[PDB]
Amino acid sequence: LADRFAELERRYDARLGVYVPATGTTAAIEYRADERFAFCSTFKAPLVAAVLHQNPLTHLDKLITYTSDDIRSISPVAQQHVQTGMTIGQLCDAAIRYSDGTAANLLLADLGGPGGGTAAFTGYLRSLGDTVSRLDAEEPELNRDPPGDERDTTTPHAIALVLQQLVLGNALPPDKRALLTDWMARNTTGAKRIRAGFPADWKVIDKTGTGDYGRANDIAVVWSPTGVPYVVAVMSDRAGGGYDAEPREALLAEAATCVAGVLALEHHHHHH
Repeated sequence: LADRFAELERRYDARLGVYVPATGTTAAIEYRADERFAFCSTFKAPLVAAVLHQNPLTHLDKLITYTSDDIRSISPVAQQHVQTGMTIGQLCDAAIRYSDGTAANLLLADLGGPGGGTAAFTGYLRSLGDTVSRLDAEEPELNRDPPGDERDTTTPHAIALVLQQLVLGNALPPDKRALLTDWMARNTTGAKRIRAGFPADWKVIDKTGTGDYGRANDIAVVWSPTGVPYVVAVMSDRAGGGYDAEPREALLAEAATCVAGVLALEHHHHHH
């Protein structure tokens, strides 16, 4: 499997990171799993969890008003609601399902105040036991750090273990967990990434990220046809093409297909 991942790297002129936690019946899949990769938009999923965790559900109804001046990144939903505002719930929906950058920046401000949202988001991760990941900038600046800069980075290992706690563990109470899970289930931006690697009878929920230097990520929770869950983090960059290097979604689809092939393949022994 490491040889297969390395061939993907060669063919796409890319660096690839993959983590699938071990289960009671499957070994971990790890490739560059402790190397740092930029979060890009993948942070927006645990950001929603942070806001959910810290507030009653009634906080979802709170209307947030903002201006055209706050729209400094790709914001499909915030541009449509600029004049009338968005509720915290609508911001969470957008941040996940449309990867809305303004929605994310507003959620950061909700969590930590104008100056404090990136620290506060980082602190949510620390509260989950993740000492590795860090967020230093808001959208769109967090997509732009050079290769090797530790700012705005996670690892496939760290982000998968965070997503595992949020969706499969007890980091969130059930009603809040269900909101997070449904927003990720109904994500619109991930058809060509992890989802493309799994058979249609597997449930996939995900959150993508894309950035400069050819960055393309996807983090997912999947469930087998009988409800057995796994977590899948795939991260990539193409730093050799420079700042405007083309991301390659098909690299993530291929890495996910490799993963799915292993997870779905059973091993009944023959009679002898």
